[PDB]
Amino acid sequence: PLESQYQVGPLLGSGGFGSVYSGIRVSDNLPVAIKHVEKDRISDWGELPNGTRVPMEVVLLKKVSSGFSGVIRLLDWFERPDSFVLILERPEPVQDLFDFITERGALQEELARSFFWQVLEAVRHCHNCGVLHRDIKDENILIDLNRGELKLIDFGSGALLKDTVYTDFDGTRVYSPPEWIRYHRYHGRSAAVWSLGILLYDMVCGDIPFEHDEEIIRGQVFFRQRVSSECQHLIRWCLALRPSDRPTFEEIQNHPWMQDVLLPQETAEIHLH
Ligand SMILES: c1ccc(Nc2c[nH]c3ncccc23)cc1
Repeated sequence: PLESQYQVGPLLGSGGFGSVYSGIRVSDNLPVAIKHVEKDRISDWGELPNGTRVPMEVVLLKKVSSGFSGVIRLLDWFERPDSFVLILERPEPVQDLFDFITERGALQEELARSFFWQVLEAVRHCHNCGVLHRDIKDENILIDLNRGELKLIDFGSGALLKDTVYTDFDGTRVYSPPEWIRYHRYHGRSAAVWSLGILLYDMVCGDIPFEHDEEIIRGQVFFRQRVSSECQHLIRWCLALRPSDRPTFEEIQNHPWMQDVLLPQETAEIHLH
């Protein structure tokens, strides 16, 4: 019965993603996020199997919701005359990885390893579901502070996964691969692995490695913090200039630096509590 299934709390944030509100599902008191996007402001449109015109974001979110919990799940959506309203899961207490790094600086490698591992599992889930995120960065990762579990958010720059070339990109430039910069061409998986190398450097160094196009294209990685040789190796592998020189997800997860990861709860007990 209408939107009246939800009680609206404080605004959490607004930007290119729309305006996102804290809220509660009235029926079972479940914490939710309520995201409003103006129709006039949506660029990418898709279609539901049912045969309904929706934002591509809804299509992607629908394809990745299910048992696995590495992605923030879409629970419901509504169409208003001038906007779409999306009902998403809300961990509590929560902090996004960007704010976590801002507050705590470079992460100890054991913590970075646990977080990176969970991000890998989430991205693998997306790809298994036929979805490319295209905007993997610390701002799009939430930490369930109590369970030590990470969750991917914001599929508004996403696309269906395909094996052919992409020639369009609307994600974050400083996380985008040299092939995008030089040629306006990339393939989904190798571009994702590039963004994961930027994210891993970000975790262990406290900031992203590249600010300018020239630095991305040069691809030379300098460490500003003490970082193990194994971790540096993995980062530099993910950041190979030639897309085909980058590791697959299997290769990343089998890397020496990724061995003996902590469980989420263990991570929380050691690093978050
Ligand atoms: C696009 C889609 C969703 C979000 N935020 C959130 C979903 N769930 C949340 N829970 C806490 C804080 C923020 C969010 C941001 C951009």
